[PDB]
Amino acid sequence: VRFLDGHTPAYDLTYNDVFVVPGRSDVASRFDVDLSTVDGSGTTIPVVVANMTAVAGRRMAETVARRGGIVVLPQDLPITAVSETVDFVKSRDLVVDTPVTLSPEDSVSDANALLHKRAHGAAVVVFEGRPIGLVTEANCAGVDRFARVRDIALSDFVTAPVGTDPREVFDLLEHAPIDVAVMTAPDGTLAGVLTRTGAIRAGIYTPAVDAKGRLRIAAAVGINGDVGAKAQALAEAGADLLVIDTAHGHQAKMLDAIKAVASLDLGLPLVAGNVVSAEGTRDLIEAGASIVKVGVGPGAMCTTRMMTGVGRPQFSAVVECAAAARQLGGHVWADGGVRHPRDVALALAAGASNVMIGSWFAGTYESPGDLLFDRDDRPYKESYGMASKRAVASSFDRARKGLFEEGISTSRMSLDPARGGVEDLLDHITSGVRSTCTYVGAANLPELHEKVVLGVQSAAGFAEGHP
Amino acid sequence: VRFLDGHTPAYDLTYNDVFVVPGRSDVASRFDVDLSTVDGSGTTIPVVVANMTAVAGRRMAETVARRGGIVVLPQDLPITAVSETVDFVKSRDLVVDTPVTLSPEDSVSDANALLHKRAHGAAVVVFEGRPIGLVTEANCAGVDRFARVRDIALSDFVTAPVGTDPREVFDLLEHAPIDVAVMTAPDGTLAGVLTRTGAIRAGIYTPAVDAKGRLRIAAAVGINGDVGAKAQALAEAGADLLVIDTAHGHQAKMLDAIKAVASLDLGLPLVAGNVVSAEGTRDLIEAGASIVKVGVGPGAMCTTRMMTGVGRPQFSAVVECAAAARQLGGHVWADGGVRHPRDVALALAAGASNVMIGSWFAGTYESPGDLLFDRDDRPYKESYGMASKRAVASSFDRARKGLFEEGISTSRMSLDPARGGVEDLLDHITSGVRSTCTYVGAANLPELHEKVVLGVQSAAGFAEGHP
Amino acid sequence: VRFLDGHTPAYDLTYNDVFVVPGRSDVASRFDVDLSTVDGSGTTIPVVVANMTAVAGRRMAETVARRGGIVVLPQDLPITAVSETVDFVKSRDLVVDTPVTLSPEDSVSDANALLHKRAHGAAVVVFEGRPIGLVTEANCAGVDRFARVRDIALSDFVTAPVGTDPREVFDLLEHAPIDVAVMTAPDGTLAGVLTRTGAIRAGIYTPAVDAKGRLRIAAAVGINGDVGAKAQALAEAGADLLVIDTAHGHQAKMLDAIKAVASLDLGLPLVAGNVVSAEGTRDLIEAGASIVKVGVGPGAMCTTRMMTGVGRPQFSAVVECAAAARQLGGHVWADGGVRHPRDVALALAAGASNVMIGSWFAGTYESPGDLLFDRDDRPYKESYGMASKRAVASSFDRARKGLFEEGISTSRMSLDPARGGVEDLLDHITSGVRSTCTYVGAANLPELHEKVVLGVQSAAGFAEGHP
Ligand SMILES: Nc1nc2c(ncn2[C@@H]2O[C@H](COP(=O)(O)O)[C@@H](O)[C@H]2O)c(=O)[nH]1
Ligand SMILES: Nc1nc2c(ncn2[C@@H]2O[C@H](COP(=O)(O)O)[C@@H](O)[C@H]2O)c(=O)[nH]1
Ligand SMILES: Nc1nc2c(ncn2[C@@H]2O[C@H](COP(=O)(O)O)[C@@H](O)[C@H]2O)c(=O)[nH]1
Ligand SMILES: Nc1nc2c(ncn2[C@@H]2O[C@H](COP(=O)(O)O)[C@@H](O)[C@H]2O)c(=O)[nH]1
Ligand SMILES: Nc1nc2c(ncn2[C@@H]2O[C@H](COP(=O)(O)O)[C@@H](O)[C@H]2O)c(=O)[nH]1
Ligand SMILES: Nc1nc2c(ncn2[C@@H]2O[C@H](COP(=O)(O)O)[C@@H](O)[C@H]2O)c(=O)[nH]1
Repeated sequence: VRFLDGHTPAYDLTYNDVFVVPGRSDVASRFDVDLSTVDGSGTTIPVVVANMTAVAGRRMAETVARRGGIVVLPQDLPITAVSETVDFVKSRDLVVDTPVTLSPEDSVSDANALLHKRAHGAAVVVFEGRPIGLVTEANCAGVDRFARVRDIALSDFVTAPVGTDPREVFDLLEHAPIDVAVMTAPDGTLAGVLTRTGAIRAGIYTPAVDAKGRLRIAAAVGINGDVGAKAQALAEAGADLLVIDTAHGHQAKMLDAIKAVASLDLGLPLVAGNVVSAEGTRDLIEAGASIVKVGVGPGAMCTTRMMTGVGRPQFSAVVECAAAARQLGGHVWADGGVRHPRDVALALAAGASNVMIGSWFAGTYESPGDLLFDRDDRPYKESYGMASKRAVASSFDRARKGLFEEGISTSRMSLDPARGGVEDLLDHITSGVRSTCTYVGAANLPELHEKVVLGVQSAAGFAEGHP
Repeated sequence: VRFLDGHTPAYDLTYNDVFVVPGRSDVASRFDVDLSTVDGSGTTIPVVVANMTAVAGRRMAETVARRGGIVVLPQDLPITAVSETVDFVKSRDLVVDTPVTLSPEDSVSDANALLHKRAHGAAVVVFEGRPIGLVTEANCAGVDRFARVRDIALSDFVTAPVGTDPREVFDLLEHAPIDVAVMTAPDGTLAGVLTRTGAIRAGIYTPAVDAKGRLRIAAAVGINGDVGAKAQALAEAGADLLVIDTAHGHQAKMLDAIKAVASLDLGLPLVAGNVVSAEGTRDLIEAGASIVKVGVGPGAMCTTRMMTGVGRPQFSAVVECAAAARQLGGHVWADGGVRHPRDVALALAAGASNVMIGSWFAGTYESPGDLLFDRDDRPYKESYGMASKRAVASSFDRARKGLFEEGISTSRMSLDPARGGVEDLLDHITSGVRSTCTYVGAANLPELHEKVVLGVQSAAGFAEGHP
Repeated sequence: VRFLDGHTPAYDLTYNDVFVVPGRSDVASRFDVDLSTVDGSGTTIPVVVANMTAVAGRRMAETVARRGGIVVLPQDLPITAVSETVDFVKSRDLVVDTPVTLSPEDSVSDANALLHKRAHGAAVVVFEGRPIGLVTEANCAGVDRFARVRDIALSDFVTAPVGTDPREVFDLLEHAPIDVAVMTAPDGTLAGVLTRTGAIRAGIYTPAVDAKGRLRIAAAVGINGDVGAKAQALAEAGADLLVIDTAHGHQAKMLDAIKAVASLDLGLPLVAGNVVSAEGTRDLIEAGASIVKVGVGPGAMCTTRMMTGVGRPQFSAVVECAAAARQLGGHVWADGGVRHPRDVALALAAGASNVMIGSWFAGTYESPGDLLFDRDDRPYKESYGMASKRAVASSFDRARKGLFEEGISTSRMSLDPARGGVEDLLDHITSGVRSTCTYVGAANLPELHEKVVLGVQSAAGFAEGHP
């Protein structure tokens, strides 16, 4: 990638150590740039939710797929749950979000705990398939925790049929006391709930769909055990994309797994990682992988940097691997070390065909975890590492292996008190990437890579601007 | 050592300034790599406990020797105590740990204070050489501090003969209320205590033993006074390895001491330090030393960096000295600046034949110190510097020398509330080194040095990953 | 009642202002005295749970009725709920407590919130009427809040048939990991759960039962509206005792209500209040009431003392009214101002045929409220006053009446961290009353009244003893 004159630092650079120099721009507005990825994963935004059990669930899968990004299901997961999640996601409206359906016999405690499963802020009490009420934080508060939800003073909702343009439902919700509105099927059954900002987003983002027009989804497999059988069963389960993940993506087991999956000829794009070296990417590409995950160590839950000293600063690894893959025709997914939208913008600028968010999305409403509360009542969630799920594998043998195994690290990802949903994190990331495109003057991601110029900055250079 | 292309920093690098780039790996698991050292010290793990009076004791000596690492006894120690410690260590079971033996006439206060001498969490009340009870933090609490230990409501213990495989004692302790189990001699006398995790570790680690199959131990001498007589008496005392330590290992006194010890022809491997220069290592090797300690200043208790400005970043000194020693056939021990297992992994990667832990192990159960408690009740221990014990030497003369002498610095090394024993610190270090081997793809430490590739990282590069 | 010589204070005395002087005693132990009441309410202990919606529920009703005390259902309650509660209570085992029955399809959050409904500390997961598991605070913690209770790692329980003596189940639970044991019906269906301390209490307390051997229960009616119809419907609903409660029990409306209920000839004992004057008790007795509630103002939730200045110190009012009622043959229930068992003992000593606890029992596991948690995580519950439910009665009229109406006062009754159940509060109260009987030397409550001698004490007199 192009660098400023005289910029040959004697160290690998991270995201905080680099910056983008704006160039001559012809892109008028942020909406004039398209974020469609070229990697073949079919994501209209360069965002992938990581294959972490704390960040990858059915709700996040459907939400991000509707917003145009693919979601990788966590590895080492019972294929029954995988099939259930895939069937759930593929049966979702391309525009309307699936609400928190509440049976009239549910308790107040269950309703209150479920209200935070989604970012809508309200839950639908539905009887016999017909929506009969709405609950929120207001009517639920004060009443007894174990009273039935049929006696929670159900509020009135704005009902509209499925197929009305986002304009009409938007103006319908201009003065609505409750932001959400129930999209009902023509027969009268509830089909979903659409929000004011959801109506806004329905036009900006184009949902990522497969050849059959269903929300794309992905799943991950390890290398321990029969990789071929697991990958084949995953492909038959309906997963659009297969991701083979391990702590070290340059070992012979990784190459054998990629070779087996490629020989299976499943037709789905191939994703392997992680390698932070050009030779590792070359080996993975020659092994039969179309997409290469890059980054071992920058992950916010990754510990190997402190325990082993291995790793690489994310930006330099991403740019070198992207150069290698583009030399061999392959494509690159940056993984780990993403905490600000500048990280996404720089990862795409370095040459990566896509970026993968990880534990940042764990601090969202839709992450498959428990929304706990701290002492100061600030919302947050616990993010865990994959640990043995990303590692190559009687009571004695189990405990002996577990003694030397890296512990499951835990972190507290705080929720935004106002913009807590993953919708708003995606909005921030996409706005940052669009602004980067406008500053560079690129109409698309390949043009972003081609026309970006990057400079090096010191520690004090990062202090410039408002945090 | 191999470095990334374009990495020629204009400054000496420390451990935080370098990282290991993973390469093509054929090592399947962490257990597939052996950590046996080539230096001739006969340690099966690359860990040496420093010659500090706050970190080197009989308990740490026997524990680390059983786990495969050598321990250097502190210098300026009465040879009577040295002989007692060496005889104690050489008379230890290669598998079973020596417990806290409690006579029935001991007080409750003594039992409670002794319970934290070892990591077992329980102490054995033994009468006439026969184990009769077990005490822990539960039964001891609440009872009067000065009641006899024969009335502390002794609990029941799992008794097994010496020679049962760790499998059998492991399954015997699966549902045991007390984790420890008493290994008894065939005549019925108590021979030791083995723990559940001790049973686990008995197979993973191979104890470091001499030609007679006894736990290896080492001792240290200074340069002031007759070095030859002290070294000869130490060799006759039973010490396997001799370490000659001083603040400045490049002075003429150091060379004279090494020359005298080499002329003694004691047969034990020779260890001298510290020098952070290639010429210093060359002089030490030519003086008759097989192993060279490197690092003056990076020590967590070392003050000379702030008082004098002398020293060197540990990683660059280690790699340069290792290159010099391997040119002359000598071998290198990194000393100081070890706080994370990444430090050990990088020290071995730089070319050092071994690493020496130091004050990190002072915050353990087995360190020869007093387990004090802070206000927040978090366990911790006080680590002190060697000071004049590592420096070259009437009331007037004594006080005059002491006025200019560096004060004995003190630090508070906190105990891990759960994994406080040195067994678990060794587990963490060994797991980190094994993971580094797998990431590099090395089957042994020489292969680790040969096949490692190191890059340079900025300050923000160290922030990547979970702390 | 007898007083010490020279004790003629010029002020009405409260419980803190009086004390009992022990006399010549022939009662050997506390178990040698019986606490059976003479008032005809058929309570074997002198404890009545108040007609407060925050303290009177089905769980408290059944528990206190099994322990020998009657419970007055709150007034202004839908007779459908009254009938449901009465049928639930009358269908309870005289020895075994009804546990927290958990269907296998309940969520983890519901199970955790339900676990604190009873004092057993464990909940029974029952399938098809057959107990299949037990949950507690241990197995529930850590697992996902919305996982099904069929996957909460159900524990094993001690199963015994219904009819085994408390001795056998007591010894069965001597070493049981879970204190509770499931009493199962002969056909195998679950009939209840009995605890270790429940087995202990099954012999000490004799359950209060009606002529048909069913747990006695009581209900309350106001004076506004048709008192006769409400009282008759309550009697047909199965309530054993009728309590007519109002803020001022000396008004003409109170007398008319008592006259109507007496003319109804329902056969149940008559309870009216509150009057703190001898003339008020005389009027209530002549109106057709057998039992008179005494005390307006001492109630821990009562506010009229601060707002209006009306009221009376509880002890003097109780003793004067008891003297008047015993002159006319009526009987007295002390109400309000009970916070320590000394209050109960003094109320019975003053001459009251019974005492009524009130908001003290609101801070229990079985109180019909929500067990909330404070910042320091100390358990507690919110106690509310009856307000308009104890007061004599369009939007304009409603708001106009509510403007001048006393607000529903709220108090925080803290739970005992260990002895939080109402079983243990009853144990404390009964132990205090039994000890008072032994100190006086009385074999029964009438003997307590006859043989008690009371003295007056100053403010500093109350400081004597351990708080
Ligand atoms: N009643 C109800 N529970 C829901 C709904 N969505 C999620 N849940 C709860 O959340 C669980 C799955 O959590 P997830 O994996 O989707 O974060 C379900 O098994 C169920 O307990 C909903 O619409 N209604
Ligand atoms: N070595 C290691 N990497 C992990 C673990 N958990 C997650 N990761 C890596 O870190 C990524 C997420 O980090 P993030 O992008 O949130 O900073 C994952 O996609 C995965 O590549 C773990 O336990 N160990
Ligand atoms: N009674 C008793 N004291 C012990 C035992 N192990 C260590 N100690 C105490 O610890 C002292 C030595 O401490 P160390 O140098 O081993 O940390 C001994 O002199 C003795 O007071 C043991 O097994 N039993
Ligand atoms: N100059 C100096 N070095 C010390 C002193 N105490 C320990 N050291 C050095 O620091 C090492 C331990 O440091 P650590 O490895 O714990 O950071 C020792 O092995 C020794 O080389 C002291 O008082 N002065
Ligand atoms: N599932 C279940 N809910 C119970 C049980 N006992 C009480 N509850 C809950 O508590 C409510 C009544 O509370 P209460 O008035 O008894 O304090 C019920 O409607 C129900 O929601 C029980 O055994 N099982
Ligand atoms: N005036 C008045 N008395 C109340 C109210 N709530 C409860 N009480 C009285 O206070 C009694 C309970 O008080 P405690 O016995 O807990 O101190 C009740 O039985 C009733 O007599 C209220 O809101 N106003």
